[PDB]
Parts: sequence; C-alpha cells; structure tokens
Amino acid sequence: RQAITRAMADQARTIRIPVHMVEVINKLARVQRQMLQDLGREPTPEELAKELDMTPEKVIEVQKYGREPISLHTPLGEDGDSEFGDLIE
DNA sequence: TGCGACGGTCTGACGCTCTACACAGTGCCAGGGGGAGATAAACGAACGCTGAACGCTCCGG
Repeated sequence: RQAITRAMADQARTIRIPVHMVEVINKLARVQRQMLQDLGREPTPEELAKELDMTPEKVIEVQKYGREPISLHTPLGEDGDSEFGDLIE
C-alpha cells in the first residue's frame, strides 16, 4: 500500500504533487465527502476550515491545487476537425 | 502448389462560417534534510563637521 500510494502521488498526476500535499488533498476530499453524506449538502469552506483546524485561505488553496488538466485534443461536438487547442490564442 | 475464403488491416467518407462547452466513486504519521524568510554584527567607504585659510572688493578712519 505504501509503495502503490507513493507511486500514485509521484506518477499519476501530470503536474507532480509532493506526497505530503497528496495526503493533505485526499484527506480534505474524504472529510468533505463525509460532511456531504452527513449534512446532506455541500459543506461551506469555513466549516471545513474549522474541522480541519486550518485557515480558510489554506483550504481554498488546497482546493485550487486539487485539479486535473484537460487535454488539448478534446473535440467540441459534431465537427471532429475543430479542436479545443485551436480556440485558444 | 492452386484453390477460394477467411480474415485482418487499412484508408477516406465535398466545402466553409453563423454557431463554438464542458467534463464526475475507496490510509496515515514520525524522523530528517534545505532554503525560504528574519537578525545583529562587520569591514570598508564616503559622508559631514571642523571652521581655517587664501583672496577679493571693500567702506573707510
């Protein structure tokens, strides 16, 4: 489990994230999911900040860092030739 | 070896803009090494103060 999650931290994401930041973001994700299934609603970032004992600015920074890139080759729709990479200057 | 046929492999499948969008279910902490920022001191520099000192026009008894 240790080696698999270490390689998941160091290799799964294209923009590499250090292992401590990976465990921080997935702990935040799992406690957010727990609060969502308990309260039945999306938890406010302030309550997440108090329950994680971190500052709200740290919480929103963590949510910002927890993203996934989108490929430049995703088609828009019916047309195959018009790409997502040709709409950005 | 000749035979069809069986099968995989491979290719494109008129043109443009007006329009045009985004992407989702399973761990956790302690010990240790580096460099970012604050600290108070340091060797050297030039920055000021000291008016003194040279020289001028100067109103002058």
